[PDB]
Amino acid sequence: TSKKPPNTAFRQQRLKAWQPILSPQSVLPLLIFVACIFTPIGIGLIVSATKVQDLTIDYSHCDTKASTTAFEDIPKKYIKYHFKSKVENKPQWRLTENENGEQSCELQFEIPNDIKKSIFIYYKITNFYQNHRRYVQSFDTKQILGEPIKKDDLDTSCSPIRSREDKIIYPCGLIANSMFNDTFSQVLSGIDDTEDYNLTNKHISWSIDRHRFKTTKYNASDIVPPPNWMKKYPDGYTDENLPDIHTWEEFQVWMRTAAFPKFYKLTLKNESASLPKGKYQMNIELNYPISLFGGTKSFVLTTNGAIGGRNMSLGVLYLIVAGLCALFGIIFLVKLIFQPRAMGDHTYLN
Amino acid sequence: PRVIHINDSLANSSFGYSDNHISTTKYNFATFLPKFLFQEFSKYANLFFLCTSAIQQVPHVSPTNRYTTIGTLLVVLIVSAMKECIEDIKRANSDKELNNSTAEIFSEAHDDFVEKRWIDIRVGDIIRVKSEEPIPADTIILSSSEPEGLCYIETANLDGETNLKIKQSRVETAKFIDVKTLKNMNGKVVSEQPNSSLYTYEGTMTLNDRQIPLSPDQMILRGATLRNTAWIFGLVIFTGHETKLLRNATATPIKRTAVEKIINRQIIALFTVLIVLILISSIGNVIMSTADAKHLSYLYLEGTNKAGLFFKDFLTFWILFSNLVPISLFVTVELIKYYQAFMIGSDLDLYYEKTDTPTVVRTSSLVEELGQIEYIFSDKTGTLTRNIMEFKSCSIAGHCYIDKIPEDKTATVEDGIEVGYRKFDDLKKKLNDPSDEDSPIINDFLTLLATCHTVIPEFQSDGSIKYQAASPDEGALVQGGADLGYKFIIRKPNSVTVLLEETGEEKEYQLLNICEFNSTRKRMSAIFRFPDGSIKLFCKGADTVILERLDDEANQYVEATMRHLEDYASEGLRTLCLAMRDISEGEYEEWNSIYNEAATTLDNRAEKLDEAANLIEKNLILIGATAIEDKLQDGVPETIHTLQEAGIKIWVLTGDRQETAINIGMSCRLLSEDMNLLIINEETRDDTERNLLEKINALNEHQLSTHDMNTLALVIDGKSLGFALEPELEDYLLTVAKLCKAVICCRVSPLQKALVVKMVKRKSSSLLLAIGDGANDVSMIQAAHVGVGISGMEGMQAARSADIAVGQFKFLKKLLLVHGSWSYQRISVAILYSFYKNTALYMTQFWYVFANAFSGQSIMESWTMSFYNLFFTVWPPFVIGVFDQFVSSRLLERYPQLYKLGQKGQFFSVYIFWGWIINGFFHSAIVFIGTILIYRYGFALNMHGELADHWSWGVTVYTTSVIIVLGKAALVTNQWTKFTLIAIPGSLLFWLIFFPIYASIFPHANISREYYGVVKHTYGSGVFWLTLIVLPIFALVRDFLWKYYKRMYEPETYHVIQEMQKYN
Ligand SMILES: CCCCC/C=C/C/C=C\C/C=C\C/C=C\CCCC(=O)O[C@H](COC(=O)CCCCCCCCCCCCCCCCC)COP(=O)(O)O[C@@H]1[C@H](O)[C@@H](O)[C@H](OP(=O)(O)O)[C@@H](O)[C@H]1O
Ligand SMILES: CCCCCCCCCCCCCCCCCC(=O)OC[C@@H](COP(=O)(O)OC[C@@H](N)C(=O)O)OC(=O)CCCCCCCCCCCCCCC
Ligand SMILES: *[C@@H]1O[C@H](CO)[C@@H](O[C@@H]2O[C@H](CO)[C@@H](O[C@@H]3O[C@H](CO)[C@@H](O)[C@H](O)[C@@H]3O)[C@H](O)[C@H]2NC(C)=O)[C@H](O)[C@H]1NC(C)=O
Ligand SMILES: *[C@@H]1O[C@H](CO)[C@@H](O[C@@H]2O[C@H](CO)[C@@H](O)[C@H](O)[C@H]2NC(C)=O)[C@H](O)[C@H]1NC(C)=O
Ligand SMILES: *[C@@H]1O[C@H](CO)[C@@H](O)[C@H](O)[C@H]1NC(C)=O
Ligand code: ALF
Ligand SMILES: [Mg+2]
Repeated sequence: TSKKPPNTAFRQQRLKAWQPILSPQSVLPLLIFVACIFTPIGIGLIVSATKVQDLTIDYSHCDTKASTTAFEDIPKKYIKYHFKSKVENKPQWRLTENENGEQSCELQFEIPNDIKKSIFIYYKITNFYQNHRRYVQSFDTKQILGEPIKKDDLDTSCSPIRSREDKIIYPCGLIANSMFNDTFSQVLSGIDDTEDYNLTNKHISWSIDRHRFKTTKYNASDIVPPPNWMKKYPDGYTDENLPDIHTWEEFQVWMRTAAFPKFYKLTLKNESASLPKGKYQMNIELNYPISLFGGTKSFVLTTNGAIGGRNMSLGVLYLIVAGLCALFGIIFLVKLIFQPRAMGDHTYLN
Repeated sequence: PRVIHINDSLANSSFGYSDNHISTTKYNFATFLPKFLFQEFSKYANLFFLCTSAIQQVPHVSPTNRYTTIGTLLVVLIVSAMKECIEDIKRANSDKELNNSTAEIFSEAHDDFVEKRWIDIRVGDIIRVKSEEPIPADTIILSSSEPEGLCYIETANLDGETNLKIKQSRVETAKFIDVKTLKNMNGKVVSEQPNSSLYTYEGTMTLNDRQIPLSPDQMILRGATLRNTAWIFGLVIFTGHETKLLRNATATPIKRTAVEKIINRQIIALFTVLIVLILISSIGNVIMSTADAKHLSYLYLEGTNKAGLFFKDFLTFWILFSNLVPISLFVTVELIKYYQAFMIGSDLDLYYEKTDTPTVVRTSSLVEELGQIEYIFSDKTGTLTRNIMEFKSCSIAGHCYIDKIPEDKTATVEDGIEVGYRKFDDLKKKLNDPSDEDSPIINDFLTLLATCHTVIPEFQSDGSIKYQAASPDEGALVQGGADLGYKFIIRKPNSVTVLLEETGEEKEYQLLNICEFNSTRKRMSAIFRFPDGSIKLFCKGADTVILERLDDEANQYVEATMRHLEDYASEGLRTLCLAMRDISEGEYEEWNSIYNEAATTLDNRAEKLDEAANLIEKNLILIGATAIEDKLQDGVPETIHTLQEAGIKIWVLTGDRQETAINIGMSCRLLSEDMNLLIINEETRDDTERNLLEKINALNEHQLSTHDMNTLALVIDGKSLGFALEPELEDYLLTVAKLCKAVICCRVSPLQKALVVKMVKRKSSSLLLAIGDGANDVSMIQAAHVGVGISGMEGMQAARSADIAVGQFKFLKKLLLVHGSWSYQRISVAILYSFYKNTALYMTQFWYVFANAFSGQSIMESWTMSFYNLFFTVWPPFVIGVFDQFVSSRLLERYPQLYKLGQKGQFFSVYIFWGWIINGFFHSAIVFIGTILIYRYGFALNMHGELADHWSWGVTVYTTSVIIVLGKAALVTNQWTKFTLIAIPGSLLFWLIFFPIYASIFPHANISREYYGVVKHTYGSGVFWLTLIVLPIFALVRDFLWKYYKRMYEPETYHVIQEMQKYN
């Protein structure tokens, strides 16, 4: 017995096993348990999503539709809101224009109840492909850290926006070249005995972006702004116009690309107190044109919930699963009771 | 007509004959790659991987690494190449070992026989073959050490049996004994062209001025082996690849299984689907880039050329979507098949502890066929029958004696004529005392046993004498007389010496004349002279010839012997009747002159001698009858019965004659007495055609009842099968063979054993298995879909040339019922699942091309997409295709009909494949839609207003897809051992512990710099956990409910068997 195979449970394929069987003695109780545990979760999630009160104003087309003189009411196809009470006066808007030609949109809305919760101010963009293949990778990760990268050592992913007139462009790529540059006034001006609501701009992007985004080490005589930053920095950078992208948190927020053509970007927030009921006003500088991409930029004022925002999809999916399980459990139970199988243990065709 | 000169080799070599060069190697160092790469890239997965790796090398199209696919391709190609090189080296070693044989050629220089090698033996070299050395080439014998050119040759290679074949030289050329006279003879031999028919030969040999004919009585083939002869002189006619042995052999073809032929068409379909997806995406991309030229100005689109962008997005989408045909599947299938072969060759119930030779699977890539076999072609001796014939019973003086008496009829009832069984001890007790009347008949019987034969004994160094008999029945009769006490010893010419162990005295008998055995006579007569000076005639033969020639007034035991031949024939044993007679001197002096009258007529010798002998067999006295059994292996009838219950047709191709094949078929319960045997023994083409027409016309006219169909068998002769395989008479033989229950083919050359298999596999679409032993059926093993060789025995040519090697026949049951079916149920699933878990992920990459303007952006990091098929989805396929048993072994052995579940292909086909693919598409779409609905505007986190992004969502998609495929794997398994418990939940825990570690270290090392804050924005949020809990259940509820319904209200056969196993 030299070449005799071993006599072990593994080698002989007789391991200790456990064969499960799908029996109505254990499948129907499983469906009952699923339908009993998924309906409370779905109800809780839908309640938590409904408990979120917010407001949204599509301030696009404020150039032509809004009135220059006095306030006119915004059309209904641009306003959305969800509060615990009714709104007596609908939001309105006005178009202010300075002497040099720069315009601004002044929105005037009303909060009917005290929102004893943290307030957040986002801007919403649509039909903007932040996830295009030619657009996600187009940025140099070394200049973000501040390293004075030479011209030849510059990444090729910025190929169209990579150096101009024999000068290096400091913010590489197309992600920084096309940046949303509409400025929200960092205060909600209260109108008629309404106190001002002071927002803030610090601590907005991820806690890791305030660690990788560091002040550049370049010198201004080497770098030149992108083609779409020339209006803010005419005739190139200087020793004072050079920005430090360590505290420029709007740049950090914009660089973190989104996954869908319709996305939010945090711009302002307040978490110290609530805003009581009353009429408020927000001024928005109109710099970024929507004819560049063909979408709709909007101002959004929200709060925070257990799942973030007002979204019913999670509770709806929980309820769909619970309902399907309960329905098929009832169907199988009645088919079992009114029509017994009676298959037989020794009933076979071999 | 091949003309050959006998002496001058340099004169006959001008025609350009062979040079005894044999070649069993396919590849050489000058054309190894141009053929290996051609046979490797003749598949479809190899071409697909080659195209993918060639396209992936350009820079601006690859989202993943460029060296992984081509690296694994080169690795597997190197493995296959080195395996092929090892096999070719194994073949070349045997070829060189056979080529380095020391021959003896008659050189004219030395004018004597020198010791050269088998190579350079040209046509015409008068060679000398010594005692037991094999024959170098096709040689016509000229002389031998025997007095009249006689010689014995074993033909275990060109046939299957070890019985000595008689050859003899012509009377005009059997006088050249010394070598110094060989230089005197001359002439020329006109022979036939090189053919493959073994038992036929024709030609002429012209010496000085007189010519002599030739016949297979003089032709010696290359596969023979001289025995019981000191030396023979042979003139070579055929050599090398022109001999009738190695001209019929064929090369080794490439064997493909049915699963491979289904996988090829599945790959074609998947390639068409891939082309459809690529075309759709590229058309969408170009249409969008042409239409929205104004709204896409923030991307700085070039727009210089349309083709310059189209023929690039084509490649990008190819590389993005080519994961539908992965290579991890094509390496895991090979690993699973190798591990399955290892598991098959590791079972105790397939281990033969007599020769200590367990079974070994020498080709794993065919184990999947072990579950879908429909025919079985088998050779008789060695596989079914052990080459051991045994004298079992004798019946003398109206009694009957065996050694091992069974207890069913040990009590001899003495119902008038004595019927029953008595011991050999009581035979020796009625032999010992002289007072009994039958003792002169008993010893005359035992001398007819120990003297009438033609066995050549030989001694060994141990002293145990081995008998070399030209027929195994005469050898079993000699051994039956030998273990009874009458040992047969040294045989000189014209006398026989017998050693008697009863008394201790050594007798001797003067052999006067023997008449040879004939199938027309079925007799054998031998007149002898005794130490008494008396002349006695001994005669053995069948009862149907000698029972006409008795004196019923003289003998008194005919009624006992005919009933003993009737209960002997009721067990299928071969029987012979023994007769004797004292003769006088005057009739012997006349019959000697009648025998020399038959010696005078050389014009007629087949007809004259035997009927000149029949002058003296006008009257005989019957002694009794004998019974020789041909014992089979253990478990042969049970395995035949089980394999016929499981729905497998069993044929028997053998090189023996017809009667012994029919007897073996009757003994192993493969045939029966009620089975109408359609025997076709015609000798010409038109006669075989007429016979086949008569058979088919008599069969199709009557109604084919189930009893008539079951009780019908076919028996073909080799000379008739040589015509029944022509393109014309092929369909007739095929349609008359499929109606029968068992087919037997007799006198079949090694080439026809493969021609029959080729015909059956061409004229049908069924899988074939051929089990055999020895070398003659090697060509058979090469032709069948699966080959099995009997190992543990001497001359294991089949065990080396076959795909599987077994100890004996009785294992072929468990190799096919359990290990055969299991395999087919395992690997099949292990393939389908491998086409599922892959698609169910990468199809997300398709549903995303509508959300990014048909760009081609992926939603996961390249390294994670690579680790998907390496660390988290590799163990379920192995634990499904190795350690999964859908039904127990004892229930597979008890219900053979379950084998048919794999015989018709009810586990792997195009329909179930498309079902799995569509289920993968459905799961992918569900995951994508649910994830994009939960993460609407990225506002899904409750951490101070911070939002998610691209990678924090791709991670959730990846985790959900992994959990879903693991749940599907858990639903597919039947039994949950330990490897299944740590292979499906184990991968989930592995990923859930590996992601936080990989995303909190490798970003610091500039390896996948996207996961810098994903751990906190995923593992630190509740929406991630809630999605992980609610989406896989939503995706698997349909499969759970359909499984419950299918197993409850519409079960299959194996479902019922599993329900039996679970409770009982
Ligand atoms: C809304 C949520 C819905 C949840 C509930 C829905 C229920 C109905 C779903 C679909 C309706 C359509 C058909 C339903 C009606 C019948 C289902 C036929 C089921 C069927 O035999 O074939 C199956 C394919 O299964 C799908 O292909 C299943 C997929 C069905 C096709 C769906 C169409 C996909 C098209 C792409 C969608 C893209 C969406 C568009 C998104 C675009 C976004 C841009 C095959 O896999 P299977 O594992 O079950 O095979 C079984 C099973 O393994 C087991 O019972 C048996 O072995 P054992 O007993 O020994 O274990 C085995 O012999 C076999 O019977
Ligand atoms: C935590 C405790 C447990 C930890 C265990 C961790 C698991 C260890 C890991 C054990 C796994 C054992 C092999 C099981 C299959 C492995 C995956 C595979 O083989 O797939 C090839 C390719 C993936 O290709 P793809 O994703 O399917 O598609 C194409 C896609 N890349 C594209 O861009 O197109 O992989 C690679 O290239 C890198 C690895 C090369 C391995 C080469 C084979 C080894 C042979 C080995 C042969 C060995 C000898 C065999 C004979 C004895
Ligand atoms: C805020 O962002 C928008 C969006 O990029 C900026 O608008 C773009 O500003 C650049 C810079 O001047 C303009 O480029 C110029 O275009 C004219 C042709 O109209 C060309 O002759 C100049 O040489 C220069 O290339 C660009 O047209 C303009 N619009 C678009 C759709 O790109 C805007 O300047 C930014 N404002 C601030 C204050 O940052
Ligand atoms: C959030 O908003 C509240 C309400 O405006 C801020 O509280 C007031 O902040 C201003 C500015 O310093 C003070 O003059 C007021 O006295 C504060 N209110 C009270 C009742 O004392 C709060 O500072 C804001 N938190 C931020 C911006 O982080
Ligand atoms: C509060 O709001 C007023 C008016 O908008 C502003 O002048 C003041 O600076 C704000 N407080 C702080 C601390 O910024
Ligand atoms: F052993 Al055989 F024909 F009987 F090859
Ligand atoms: Mg054999």
